[PDB]
Amino acid sequence: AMIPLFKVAVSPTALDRVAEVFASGYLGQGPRVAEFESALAARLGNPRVVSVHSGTSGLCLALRLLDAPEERDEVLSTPLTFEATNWAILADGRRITWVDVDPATLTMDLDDLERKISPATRAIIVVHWTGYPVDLDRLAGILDRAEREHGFRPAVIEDCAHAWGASYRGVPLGSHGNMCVFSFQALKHLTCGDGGLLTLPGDELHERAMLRRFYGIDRTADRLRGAYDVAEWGLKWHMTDLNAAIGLANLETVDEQLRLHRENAAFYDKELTGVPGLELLQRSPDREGSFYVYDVKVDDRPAFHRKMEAAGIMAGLVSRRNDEHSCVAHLRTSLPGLDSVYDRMVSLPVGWWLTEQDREHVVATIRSGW
Amino acid sequence: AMIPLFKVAVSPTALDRVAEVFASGYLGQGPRVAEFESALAARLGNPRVVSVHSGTSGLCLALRLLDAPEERDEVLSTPLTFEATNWAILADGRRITWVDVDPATLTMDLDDLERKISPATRAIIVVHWTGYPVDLDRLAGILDRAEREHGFRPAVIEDCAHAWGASYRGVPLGSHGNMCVFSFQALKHLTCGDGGLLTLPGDELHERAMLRRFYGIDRTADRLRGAYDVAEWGLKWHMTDLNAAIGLANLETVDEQLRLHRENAAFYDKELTGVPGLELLQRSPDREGSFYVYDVKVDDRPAFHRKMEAAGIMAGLVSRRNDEHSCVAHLRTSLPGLDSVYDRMVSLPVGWWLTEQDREHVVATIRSGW
Repeated sequence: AMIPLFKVAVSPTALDRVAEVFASGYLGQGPRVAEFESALAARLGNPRVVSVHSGTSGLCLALRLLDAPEERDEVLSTPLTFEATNWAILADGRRITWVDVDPATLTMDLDDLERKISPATRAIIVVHWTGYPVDLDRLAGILDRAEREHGFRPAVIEDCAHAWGASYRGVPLGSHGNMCVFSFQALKHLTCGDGGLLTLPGDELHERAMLRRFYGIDRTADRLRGAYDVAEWGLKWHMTDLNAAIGLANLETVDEQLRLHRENAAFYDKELTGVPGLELLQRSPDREGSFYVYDVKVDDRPAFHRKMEAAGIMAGLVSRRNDEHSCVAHLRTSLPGLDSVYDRMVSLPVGWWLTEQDREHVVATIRSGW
Repeated sequence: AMIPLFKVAVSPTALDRVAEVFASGYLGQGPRVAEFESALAARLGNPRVVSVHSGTSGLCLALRLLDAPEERDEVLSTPLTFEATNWAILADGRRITWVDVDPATLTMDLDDLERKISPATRAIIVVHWTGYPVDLDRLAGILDRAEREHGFRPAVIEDCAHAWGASYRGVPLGSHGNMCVFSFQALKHLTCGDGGLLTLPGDELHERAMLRRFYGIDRTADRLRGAYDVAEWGLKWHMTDLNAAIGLANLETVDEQLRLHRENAAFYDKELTGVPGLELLQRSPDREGSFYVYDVKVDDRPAFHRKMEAAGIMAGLVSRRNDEHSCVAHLRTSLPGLDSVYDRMVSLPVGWWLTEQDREHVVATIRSGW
């Protein structure tokens, strides 16, 4: 019985909701999308939420919403993320400038970020990697100083794909003044099969997002009579009712599943300290992460991997560090923080599908040495 | 109740197929996608088919696959199409050069096309508008001459969104040597809810398409150990099993529905002759269209619209001509062919949902004058 690192959480009520969509004969973007958006807005405490096709499409739309001259061609991003984060930048026609990783958190090194903001910086994408939030107040201070130095304030987009339900300093992600993109892909906490959510900090961005997620076409307009105008183009970035229905079905139990992710993480916190050759990540008590996976850093990782495999525990990387891909060989730079942890890091199963017996087995296996 | 211009065709067997996907617990791109691709390949007679998220994503992927220098920044396209065709060009970072419309067919004016091919021409997107195929052999000859003149041969991408099941000179669309993009959006002939198909004329393009439709990530690789390399980036352009299951269910009856589209069109051809103020489009016998809608051209169209509305018949435009949108005001050009028909054209319901009584009602209403 292999314990997986990721698992789909699809409610046995999803079929009932999909049946409703098929029976209605309306499969497009309609009342279920509206219902799902309303439900998400209430949970988030941000009314400005825009459902989208995927987290990836949400990131593409967020970048498209930026108003800055083309000469501002740089987007700052870390390579320790899923490729979507960074390929969205390339698809937006911009150049990636890599920011290092803080070895203590495995999220963006904000000292390195501050050093790399330049007059060419149009945006910064920050990833709440594996569900652990970035220090958003510190980030805001960095931007305050950058604005005072350069005369403009680079936009921040928060990639929240791993961080449904997370909060920082008593405020849910989505409400810290930056655009945020959540993912409802099959393996994420809340799934629509595929889907995402772009949240906006203000009305102008909200209104532009609603338009540009469907070609810039106002869907309330009389399209049969050509009585609409596309002010700004967009693509097919919206969510439809088929996927909103699945999301609605999965909302019922996502909180309990999050609670289990967090309970399991707390168990590992307690039981994996004092293991020679294993280092835990120290998480700050001023925020609440979502633990998409549970990261540790180990000595002799090849032996650790063999140990996990033999014990039927799936353990490893979420992705290859993106700066190593040959498609971006021309963008390589020195990232010593990431270098110092990349051969040590390993993600462990921590999700709702872990029985007490499962999580005990993970801990017992690790404690028997490798 | 009103006779609609478009209607969703979703089989009562779709729920059974979706239940299968949910029961498998695998919602990603997997065995149903493979099954659907195999079925489509057999129908098309082209083994090189790549399922994608939507027709729009198929067009975006096709444009990314092009090999041409940045100074070839021009894509030739007509504005008489759905906005996706042209917004894909803008999202690709290119410049649209509008091509006029042949008033006799409402598809691209190929004389105007040949005049507008230039040293900057990167590609040509041709749209089989409302289901009627473009003269692809003539197009190939134009490109032969362009290649002689410039040394490069601009690529053609065929937008087949309206033309599932269409053929030209005895050969199914998808097999004329150009990349083709089909749409399986809800209102299209064959629907997956959302989905599309990119077909390729050669193996190299096929292999690149299969990689780039999912971030450039080889899905057979060991991602847990970071044992993969992205040679060329992509986005989340693929189709997943939820939508492939719906497409599989809808394959059963799409042929009969197509037969009805064609039968209804033939009925209109026969019964709408000699109507004062109404001009039919003359279609060539060397090809077989799919009649997404049935186009005519009328005098005093505002009165014609009021007549249709009062009779409970939905009639009008599929889209506003795209060159009128303010987002492309800088690209306006004189298109006298399109100008000569744009205030006259009207699309009529012609699909499988038309009863004999419905189509007789359409004909009787039109023949009674306006």
